[PDB]
Amino acid sequence: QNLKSTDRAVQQMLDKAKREGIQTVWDRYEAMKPQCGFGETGLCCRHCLQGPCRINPFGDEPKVGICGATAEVIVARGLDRSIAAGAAGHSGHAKHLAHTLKKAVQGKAASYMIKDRTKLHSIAKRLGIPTEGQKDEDIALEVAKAALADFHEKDTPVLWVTTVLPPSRVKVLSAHGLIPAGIDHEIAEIMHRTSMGCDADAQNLLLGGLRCSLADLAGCYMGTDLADILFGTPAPVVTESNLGVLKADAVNVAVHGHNPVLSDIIVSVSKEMENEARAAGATGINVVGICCTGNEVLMRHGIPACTHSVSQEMAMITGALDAMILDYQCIQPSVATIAECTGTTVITTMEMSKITGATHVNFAEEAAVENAKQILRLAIDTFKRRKGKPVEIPNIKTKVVAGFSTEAIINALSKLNANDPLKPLIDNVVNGNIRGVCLFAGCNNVKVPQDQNFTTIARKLLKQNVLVVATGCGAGALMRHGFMDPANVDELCGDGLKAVLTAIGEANGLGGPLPPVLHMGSCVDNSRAVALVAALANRLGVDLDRLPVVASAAEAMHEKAVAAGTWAVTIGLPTHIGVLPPITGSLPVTQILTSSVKDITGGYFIVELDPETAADKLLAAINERRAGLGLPW
Amino acid sequence: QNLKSTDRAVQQMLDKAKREGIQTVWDRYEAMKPQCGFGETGLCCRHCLQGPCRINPFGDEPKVGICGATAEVIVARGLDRSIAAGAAGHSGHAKHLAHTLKKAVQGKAASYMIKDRTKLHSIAKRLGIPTEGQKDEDIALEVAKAALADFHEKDTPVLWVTTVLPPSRVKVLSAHGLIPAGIDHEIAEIMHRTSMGCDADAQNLLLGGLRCSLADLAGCYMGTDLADILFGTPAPVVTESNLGVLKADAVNVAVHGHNPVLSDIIVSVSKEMENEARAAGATGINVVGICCTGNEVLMRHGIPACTHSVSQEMAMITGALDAMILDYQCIQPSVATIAECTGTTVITTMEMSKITGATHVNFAEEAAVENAKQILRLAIDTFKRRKGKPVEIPNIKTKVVAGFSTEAIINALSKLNANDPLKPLIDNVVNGNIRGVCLFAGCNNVKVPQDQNFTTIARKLLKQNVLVVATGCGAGALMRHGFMDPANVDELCGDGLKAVLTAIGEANGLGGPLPPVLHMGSCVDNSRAVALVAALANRLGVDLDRLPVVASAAEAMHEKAVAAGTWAVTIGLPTHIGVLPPITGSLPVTQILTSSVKDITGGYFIVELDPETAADKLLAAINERRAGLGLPW
Ligand code: SF4
Ligand code: SF4
Ligand code: FES
Ligand code: FES
Ligand SMILES: [Fe+2]
Ligand SMILES: [Fe+2]
Repeated sequence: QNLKSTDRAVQQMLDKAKREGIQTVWDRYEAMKPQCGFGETGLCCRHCLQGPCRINPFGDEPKVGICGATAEVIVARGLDRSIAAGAAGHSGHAKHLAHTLKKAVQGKAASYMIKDRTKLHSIAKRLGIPTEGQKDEDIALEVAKAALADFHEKDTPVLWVTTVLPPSRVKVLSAHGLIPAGIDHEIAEIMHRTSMGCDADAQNLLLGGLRCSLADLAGCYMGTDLADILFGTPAPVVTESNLGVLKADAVNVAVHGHNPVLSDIIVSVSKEMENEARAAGATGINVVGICCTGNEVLMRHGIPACTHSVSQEMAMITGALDAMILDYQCIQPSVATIAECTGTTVITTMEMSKITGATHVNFAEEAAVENAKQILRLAIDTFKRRKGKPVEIPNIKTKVVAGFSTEAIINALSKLNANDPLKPLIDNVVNGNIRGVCLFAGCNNVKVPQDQNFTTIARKLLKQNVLVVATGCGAGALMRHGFMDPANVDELCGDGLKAVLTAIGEANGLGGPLPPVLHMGSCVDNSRAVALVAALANRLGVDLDRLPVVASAAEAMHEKAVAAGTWAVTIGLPTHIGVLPPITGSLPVTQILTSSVKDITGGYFIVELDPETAADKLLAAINERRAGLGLPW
Repeated sequence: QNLKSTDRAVQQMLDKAKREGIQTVWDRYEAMKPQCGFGETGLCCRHCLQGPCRINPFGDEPKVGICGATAEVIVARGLDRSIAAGAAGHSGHAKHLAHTLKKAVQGKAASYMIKDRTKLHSIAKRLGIPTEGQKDEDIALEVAKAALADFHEKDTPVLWVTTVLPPSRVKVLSAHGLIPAGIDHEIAEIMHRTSMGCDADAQNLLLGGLRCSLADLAGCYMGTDLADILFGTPAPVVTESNLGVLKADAVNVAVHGHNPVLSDIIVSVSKEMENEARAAGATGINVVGICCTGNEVLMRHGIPACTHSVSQEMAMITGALDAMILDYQCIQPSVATIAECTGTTVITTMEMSKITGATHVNFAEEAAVENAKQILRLAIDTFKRRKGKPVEIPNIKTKVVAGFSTEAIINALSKLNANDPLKPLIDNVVNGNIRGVCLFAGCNNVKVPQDQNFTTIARKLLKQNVLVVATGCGAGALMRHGFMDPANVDELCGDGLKAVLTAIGEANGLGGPLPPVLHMGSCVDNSRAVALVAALANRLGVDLDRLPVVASAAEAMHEKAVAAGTWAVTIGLPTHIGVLPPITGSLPVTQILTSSVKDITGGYFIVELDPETAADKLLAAINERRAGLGLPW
């Protein structure tokens, strides 16, 4: 089972699933092999009913699509559509939150409110919305209206791009025509230009993709901003992760999907319903997290993380998961059929994301508490049905310190330099105690033994004194292997990095260091890493493409991960991807994405499936940035 | 060559292309056979980097996608993305026109103006924009602002849906949640819900597709509305079609693509540059049309149509095409490589639609005349280079009467009943002189011998007294085979239909009948057919799903054609498609689209590749509607 997942709790459940004849994502992968090479390489097009068209990577015909579309056009159009789909997932997420904030301050959704006034006012100031002499509710209405306005064309560009990057970076992007005009505007323009008989020049197509990736960045940053207003900016928390956070004697409820509008209410209502659960014979309601909505409630409330991404079905295989409460994105639809065998009640809540065979409970912001109680009562009913049944919860968990929003990191650093909090970090970059910064982001992928690339690469970078931050299921991978437990600093970290983590931790009243990896939150919270790096750039007076900062989507899967990798390149970062995107069928497209884009944005993709090699390439990229700043390395 | 195209001019150029070793779309199709059956059936998914996933239509594994996505989910998600892509092509087209009208009335683009005041005021009234006491420029600014506002969420739904269909139809659609909230909003929501781990219920997915198809309808109707304001509502015109409209001694300039913002200016400037062309040794500039932008200038100015859709490369093979002026959509990118062999200058004009190897001339509305002159001078240069070269223009053309906007049809009918113009048409439906109405729409497709389905089906329907209207390349197919020449009424039409066409034609001062088929314009002008049918519904006090009206996308190709077929079903029409869409790998999806959707919208798809059978099925659908109105048939 170690060839499927490096997580020992997942291995234990894979053995149980095999014993019980329950098909898993890994079994479905094996049944798909060998996968289509035209699709793997990007050399397939279905954009009109004359298709499907394919192109042989090498040899004889077919060499070109029926309409004359070349390999480079086909590959670029496919990639662009993936970027647009990822941007669309962040459009829905951020829009959901914008509408919730508007309803909250218009008196239409009393379960929601402004929890972080300071964040509200700082966002308003960043957008140019006046705050002096204004009620918070009116400031928030203006912020919500601004968020919604960034979805369409108007007299300004997308402000959740132009107000969040350094002016020098905005100027570079504007000179190449890459600033988005509107989030949904760019998504639609991609779908248009990639349709049959439209854009058919690889460079032109890929420039469009870069622009649409910035629409994805805007949606991410908007999502984080609005969630912090509504639910609070994260500060340091301690919790646990992995399947052992489930409790045989509790009603175990997983929140799974993405948006805190749902999960945050589940958390608060679950606390109100403790006695109702105890009347059913449980100890209480044990809310646990899967995927990004799990990360959201982990960061804000210390809700323990059950599992992530590719291994999500394993939480059900324990037999102890009473409900899985879903909103949208990254939910394997297999969960609805596995529920029949495992006893779990799978509940969908959003009109645009239903799964055949699941129970649907509409969740309206206006009736959030009422709807949450309905959902949780189904969970209590399900717990009652498993009275007396044996369960198999692996006794496996790790300690997780998290909650490192950018505000939290700045505050922690401020204990070393109150009026110039970024300077202690920069001081240690300059003196070599911190070699550089690496963001781990994105998914697991069934093609890669689960977590193997994240942990192999992180280990090498930490030994070389790289400050490692993580989001999404990259944070999930690292937390489940102990990388968020400060007890592992001595084993994992180079001496310079250990000295920095220790100095910061002791100045914040811990008697111990910060953890080896800083968890910066969910996938939308990749925007927090952008905020940190942009702040560093501004303090140094340079653009992001001069900073010793890199990113790694080491086990990427979702279209959202493709979009995020692309905006990482667009804002100026060397960006590793550890699975093959469908570009290898075009050398010209591959050369643009891995090389000549450096001349446009200063960033570039590093496609490398071997994680030891990827770590070396990421270190080389960091050290080249160090050299360009005249620093030793 | 008759197995490739039924057009004899195309056959002649296919022989020339073969002689000269020039590869065509048909050669590229042959080189693609056998095409992938997973793609043909819809049983392929590339929506994440764990793919590609496929499902065997029958037999053993694979049976399910890696994430658990079933065949019905995979098929529905693919179809939804196609609908969204078609909607996006109409979003770009309509948006282009909205921005042009706004610039025109803000004094920023003096080459554009309000040409149709009556249309402007009627649209304003339909939208609820006040006109009394307002300057035309302010009314137009309001209309342009309303058009742009329908792209995003606001306090009203998409008004280019809700104000153009009968209230009873709006009520049916609203009850099922199918009214779009915003054009680009729906496109993005499709891309979100179809991304990995989101919507995974076939009915839910397909309802989303129906809603997005209405966003496409809105874009079409907006495009027609705005183009009529700016360039004039069509009235009856006479011209010619097919390759013989090219002239060896003229500078032959094809306008190709979609938007009249470009082609309409080409037409007017070309007239201004006659002497400059005569100084180059030509007789003048001969502007000819390809595809929809050709239809636009045919309908408004009688510009002759050269060719359409699948046969577009053949215009170049004559050797006499000096320039091909492109904007976007349905342009085979092969044209840029064929240009090298044929001498043609291929010119792109839009930033989002470039073709490697073509010359790009930006075309800004603000500098339209200047840019048109630059483009046309390249065409004159190219004509000079072919002095003395032999050309082979097939001496083949047809006569085409066209320009039947809905306003033109109503005006023509008004000569028989001034205050109740639709009544003479309804009278003849009731008495059986007109059996029903069929709209032919959409593309040619290399899989179908060019025009064979359109002409075979049209012949059978006309003999059975069906009033036939046509748009796009369906109009192109019918015009190139004589169906728009009133001289063919006696041969083609049943006695009842002939009597009606004759009565209307003679009352409009022609001494002869209307043509056998009424050309209602470009693909966006499918919206004109909607306007006519909605007006008939309103005059009869019934919904469109009770009218004896059907549609046929007999040789469909583009994602736009899939979107149009879907909104035809959604508004209540039996809708034939003559090529296989990628749905046959899911029986549940096929059953929804061809049967159970009848219970939601009253429309349904008729998938039928044999055109004689398709004609019988369309007649059965018409006659069933007749029976439901208590009429003989
Ligand atoms: S767009 Fe071109 S390449 Fe793609 S399916 Fe259609 S004919 Fe083939
Ligand atoms: S979304 Fe599901 S079915 Fe599609 S490629 Fe990814 S794993 Fe396969
Ligand atoms: S041929 Fe396999 S992905 Fe299309
Ligand atoms: S397997 Fe051929 S279209 Fe994907
Ligand atoms: Fe996520
Ligand atoms: Fe068209």
